[PDB]
Amino acid sequence: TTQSPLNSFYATGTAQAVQEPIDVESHLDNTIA
Amino acid sequence: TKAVLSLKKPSAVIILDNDDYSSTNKIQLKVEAYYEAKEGMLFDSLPVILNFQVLSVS
Amino acid sequence: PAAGAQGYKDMGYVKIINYTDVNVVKLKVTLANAAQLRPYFKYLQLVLTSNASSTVEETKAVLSLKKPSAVIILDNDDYSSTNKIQLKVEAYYEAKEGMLFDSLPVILNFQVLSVS
Amino acid sequence: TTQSPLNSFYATGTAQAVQEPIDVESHLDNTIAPAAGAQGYKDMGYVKIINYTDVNVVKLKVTLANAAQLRPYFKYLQLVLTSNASSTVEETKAVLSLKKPSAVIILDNDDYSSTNKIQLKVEAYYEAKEGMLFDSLPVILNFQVLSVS
Ligand SMILES: *[C@@H]1O[C@H](CO)[C@@H](O)[C@H](O)[C@H]1NC(C)=O
Ligand SMILES: *[C@@H]1O[C@H](CO)[C@@H](O)[C@H](O)[C@H]1NC(C)=O
Ligand SMILES: [Ca+2]
Ligand SMILES: [Ca+2]
Ligand SMILES: [Ca+2]
Ligand SMILES: [Ca+2]
Ligand SMILES: [Ca+2]
Ligand SMILES: [Ca+2]
Repeated sequence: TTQSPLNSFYATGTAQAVQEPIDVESHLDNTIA
Repeated sequence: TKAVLSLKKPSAVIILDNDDYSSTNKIQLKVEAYYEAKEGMLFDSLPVILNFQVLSVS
Repeated sequence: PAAGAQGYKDMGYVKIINYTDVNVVKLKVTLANAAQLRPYFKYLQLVLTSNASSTVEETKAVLSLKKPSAVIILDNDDYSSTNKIQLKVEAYYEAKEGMLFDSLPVILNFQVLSVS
Repeated sequence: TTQSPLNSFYATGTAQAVQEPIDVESHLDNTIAPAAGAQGYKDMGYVKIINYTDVNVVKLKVTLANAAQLRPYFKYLQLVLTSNASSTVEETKAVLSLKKPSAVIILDNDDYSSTNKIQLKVEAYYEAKEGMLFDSLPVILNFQVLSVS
């Protein structure tokens, strides 16, 4: 004679974010002379 | 489509009937997600958990 | 993990043995030393899944430092090989910033509420 | 006739953390050696950063420790730091000076090439004081970790 609560069910996922939106690189190779 | 869950209204109630029980023994439900991430927040290994509870069976 | 890192780890499994004229067991699982572990962690979550039946894998409870106790049900489907339950533990954690330590135990307790 | 409480069951695990998130090694082996009062252009070297278990993103603060000592010897002095460890992504992260000695930089998944180290060279621009002669003067940089994940 056991009474159960009937709520022992689960499901699991994951998420992440490990980088910045943009990357910037420079090529200014001229001199104001 | 049976229910839509969100961070403001996390709970919903659905009904499964004779039409859903194909192969007479199982239900298949996929999950669809829409999201927008916070600005400038970096993280990893964060779990998302869903719970099920039976209210009535017949 | 390293100090202040966010991680993902598994621990092991626990065996349960059931005896004569027993069919259904109701159990309560809690974290015995949650108070001691508070200064060392921002958060720590444990996931318990029943696997002993190769056809039915089920997660039964999730434990945390804020809600350390849970109640689970084991029934005819779980008792594969008719004599034992296998439950592995899944851990998610984030360590405190700049805290160093070693040889710290984690303790779990079991109590029977009803058997039939 | 014995009554049992039915709670004599236990299971035990362990945990530990015995190292700091990062390790830093220096290879600054060049000398700023101009004439007195000259305006110049020089490079210095590079610095290595090592990242350890379960570390993905590091937030750092870099400052000039002995800026006050260097003031009487220079009219201005600027340091340029660039991340290069990824052969595809070269990025300048911060510029340090005697008036604004501190800066905050971010290192992410793209920077961690070879999965284990960061390479940062130092670029210097300077103008020496007029008629000042000296030798054996050190330049010191300091690192502090603000957050790791
Ligand atoms: C343990 O429970 C199972 C499943 O209900 C049952 O078949 C088995 O007989 C029980 N074991 C013993 C030793 O009675
Ligand atoms: C260092 O960080 C990189 C990039 O996020 C990661 O791939 C690597 O596993 C980390 N190193 C260690 C030893 O955990
Ligand atoms: Ca942290
Ligand atoms: Ca991590
Ligand atoms: Ca070290
Ligand atoms: Ca001059
Ligand atoms: Ca010149
Ligand atoms: Ca980047």
